[PDB]
Amino acid sequence: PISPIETVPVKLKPGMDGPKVKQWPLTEEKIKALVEICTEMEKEGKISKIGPENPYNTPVFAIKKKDSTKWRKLVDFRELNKRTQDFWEVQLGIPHPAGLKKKKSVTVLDVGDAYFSVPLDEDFRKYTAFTIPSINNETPGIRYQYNVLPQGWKGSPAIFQSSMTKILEPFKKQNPDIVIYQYMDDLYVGSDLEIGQHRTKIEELRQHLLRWGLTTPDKKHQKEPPFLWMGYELHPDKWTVQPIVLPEKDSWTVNDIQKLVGKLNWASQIYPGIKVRQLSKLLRGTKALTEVIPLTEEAELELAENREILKEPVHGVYYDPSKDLIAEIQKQGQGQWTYQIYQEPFKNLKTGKYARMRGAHTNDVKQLTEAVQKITTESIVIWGKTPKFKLPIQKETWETWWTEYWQATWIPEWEFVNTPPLVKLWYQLEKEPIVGAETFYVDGAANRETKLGKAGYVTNKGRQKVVPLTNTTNQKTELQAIYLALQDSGLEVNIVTDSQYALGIIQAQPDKSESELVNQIIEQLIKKEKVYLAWVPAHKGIGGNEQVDKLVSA
Amino acid sequence: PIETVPVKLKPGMDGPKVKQWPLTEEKIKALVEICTEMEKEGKISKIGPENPYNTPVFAIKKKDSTKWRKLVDFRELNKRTQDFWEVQLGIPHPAGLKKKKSVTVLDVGDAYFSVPLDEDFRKYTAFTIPSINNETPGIRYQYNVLPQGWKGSPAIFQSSMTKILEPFKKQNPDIVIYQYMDDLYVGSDLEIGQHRTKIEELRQHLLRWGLTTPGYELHPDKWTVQPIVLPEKDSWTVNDIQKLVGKLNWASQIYPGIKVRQLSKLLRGTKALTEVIPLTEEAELELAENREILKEPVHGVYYDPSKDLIAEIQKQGQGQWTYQIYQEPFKNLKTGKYARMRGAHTNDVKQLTEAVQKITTESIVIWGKTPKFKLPIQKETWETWWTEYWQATWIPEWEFVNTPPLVKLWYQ
DNA sequence: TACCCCCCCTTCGGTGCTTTGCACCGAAGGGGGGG
Ligand SMILES: Cc1cn([C@H]2C[C@H](N=[N+]=[N-])[C@@H](COP(=O)(O)OP(=O)(O)OP(=O)(O)O)O2)c(=O)[nH]c1=O
Ligand SMILES: [Ca+2]
Repeated sequence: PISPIETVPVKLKPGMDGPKVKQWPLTEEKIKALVEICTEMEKEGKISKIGPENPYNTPVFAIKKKDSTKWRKLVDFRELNKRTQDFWEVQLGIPHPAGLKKKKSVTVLDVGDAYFSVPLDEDFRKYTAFTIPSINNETPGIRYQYNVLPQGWKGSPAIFQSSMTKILEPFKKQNPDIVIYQYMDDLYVGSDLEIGQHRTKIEELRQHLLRWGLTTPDKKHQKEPPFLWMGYELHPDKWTVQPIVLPEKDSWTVNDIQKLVGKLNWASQIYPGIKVRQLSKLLRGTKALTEVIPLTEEAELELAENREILKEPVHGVYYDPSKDLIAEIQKQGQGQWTYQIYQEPFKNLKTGKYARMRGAHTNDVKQLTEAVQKITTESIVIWGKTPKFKLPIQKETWETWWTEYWQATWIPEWEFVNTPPLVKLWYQLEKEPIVGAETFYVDGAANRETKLGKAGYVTNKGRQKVVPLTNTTNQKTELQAIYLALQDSGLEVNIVTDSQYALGIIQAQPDKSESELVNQIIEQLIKKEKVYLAWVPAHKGIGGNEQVDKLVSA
Repeated sequence: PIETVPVKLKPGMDGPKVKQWPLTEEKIKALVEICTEMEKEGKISKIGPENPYNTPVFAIKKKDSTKWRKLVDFRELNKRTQDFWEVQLGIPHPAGLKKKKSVTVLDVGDAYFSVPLDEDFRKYTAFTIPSINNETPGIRYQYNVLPQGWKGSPAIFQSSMTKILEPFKKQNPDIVIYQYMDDLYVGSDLEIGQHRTKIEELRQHLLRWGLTTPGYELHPDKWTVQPIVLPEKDSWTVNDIQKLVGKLNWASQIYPGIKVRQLSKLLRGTKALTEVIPLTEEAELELAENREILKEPVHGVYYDPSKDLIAEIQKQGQGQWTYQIYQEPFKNLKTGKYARMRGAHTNDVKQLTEAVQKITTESIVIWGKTPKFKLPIQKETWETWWTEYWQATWIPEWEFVNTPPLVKLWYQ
């Protein structure tokens, strides 16, 4: 054979052998387009006829190239992949257009037959053995071993990406001012060269890629804006996503909502303020992907205003490494947040959204910190720096939160933006007991078998209560006992519990909860003017903690 | 041209496969430049995706350094070489190091580049440099010499090191020298001026053996333990005695002599929290005897070299931080408190980073080990910012805890 | 009826402390997107 470029050694998982599985009953319609290009491979040295000395077999099929009449070949290696050695992918992420610095001229060129231009490893080739079908079952069909990277293997992408870099390395060193965004075979090349010199250098690189036997087809090649790159339309000074089609179905299934949600998550990167909360509330705990489910009046409202954002076209800008990065966040309610990252006011680099609900009980400050960290990670990926933050929280609101919180927390350089709704702490536990406020010693208990329990309290002024509780747990009664003391107390109240569980939940100042009992405690705490929570150990003969421990066990 | 010591992983164990986390621009620049010159000097050489192993890499500046320093996160590799640097080629610990009035840390990590590495082990040192916005896929490398920050590196070089030291260990007999990875700890009872001179002598004594030193000054005798303390009040409220009894109740798991009966008696009624309670004779006495037991040492606490060290840290607010180092629960080998660290009253993460570094340094001097940390922080908060404030050439093991202060045990 | 990468949103099951309840998290299958 012949030898284009430096190969990569491959192995199997030690003490294991190759792929012996029988072919799929493929329809003769695909077989026509199949054996056509298949026989053309052997001429170029891409595939080879093998003797039965090769005892391996792997299935094969083909799917049409999207937006093309051409067909693309795929070999099912699922069983070969299970027994093939592990790699470490060199694809660490995806480039974003909002990271592109502005370039005077830009060229985008695909590599024709990308995997097939890279030589496989000599000794490993035997394991690619597969057989080609026929119109009848009489003729057997030739068995072949790949001499290059097959579409469908688990090592094909990683080896291609790494080989491509070694090829582009000498050129990149000769042309330091050329920006080559290398993603698989898709190449974005840009420069500040004048368009005449730029295309000249493009040809040197097409020659340099050709010197290693890498094709640069003209049809894939694009010389004029707006470039189609990574599903975007790149214009000289602006960019946008390629248009987004929302399904028009009258009756929705589960696979319909999924397609809708994903399309919206994709749109949320530039179209500001996309919300997925109420559409995703429909997919919780559903069995069938095919099941039909109705649209709530909430999710119907959400899809309408999400279509109105998509109605008017939007666009992003490019990165100016000289000017600062700015990220401003707004609160959308129900644990939903959106953000815009920009440099010049009102010209966005990109947008996004953080709606993750982390934990059973949370508040708006916790969720804002989680969103700031999501943006910081996202921003260090794309621009390698942390943006300056414009946050809808008062400076003294934050200063109070992080100083008092028992866990370490922080936010980078930021300034207050007065855009409502503002983030606030809806209540504040006193650091010291309240003089003149009634003091409530609460307690609760449940029977592990009966699921029946009591929750009540005693006070210094003689007040009392006990409540029977049905199908409850020791935790719920300890929370319930506090709910009572909040209901039956004045605007200022001291509450003494022996529950570690409840005091932990309340001291973190939540404004939202999955538990409905907690929301009612939250609701009461906002109403109060001064609340003081305290803790004593149980069964120590302490205070009224012993007296109410007696009432609720009876 | 030196003989390569063979290294094998722990029995039945695979090399480190750890993803590379995003890096800032200034750190990627510093790394590419550090990695370029290290390649033309043959210390490293590029590799390919056939290598299934990877280790994260980033850059730091030491305290006041101003010059970038490369740092690799070998915690996953070190956990899988554990047989090597403990059982086989390990170092004895000089228990007298903690007793010296001054100790200086020097970065000798540049000498590990002298010795080559076992060829079969270079497959586990793979690390990847990321690219801003994924302009380029990951550029991979691996180490041809002893890597800076691997725990097998100081053990292999130990033979070469003790020879380089021997003339100066003889020229100055009573000066203590300990080596923990990329750092060399040297301590004397000499005065500050005499001490810093013998360091420069040790620097030149290292120069003629082919090593530079891009010094940290400790004072192990100075460090002070933190004890559990009871408040002083001329009048006690119900909440005061309730808080007090809860604290003593918690402290009874360490000092068993703690008694609560006469103070619990004072609470017997159902009273308002702010109401004043005069102390009885036996309560005043039970309080007195309790204050004395907390002066004592914990009975039966001692260090076990076979066991791992644990380090808990609690944020006390207004710049204060507390910490306790233990092996078994409630058997505390040391307790302490830090205050007015860098970043106080403005940045929590920086202080917490500064605290981990100080605590780890103390454990290295005292026991020659790095403890596993229980950190009061959320995982996402810490994993984001911690590299920005890290100034040390080692990286301890840590986990994250959420333990609200039901009782303020370690600080009033 | 293939492979590799990134993202969100949901379930589920393992883990440890708040304890045999509840809360957290990470793996995984749904989708979108790139080649
Ligand atoms: C779209 C697609 C691409 N790939 C890989 C394999 C392909 N390499 N090859 N041969 C690369 C690039 O595919 P592609 O760039 O889309 O087209 P290609 O096969 O390289 O031939 P061309 O039309 O003349 O340009 O991505 C895949 O494995 N499965 C897919 O569905
Ligand atoms: Ca192609």
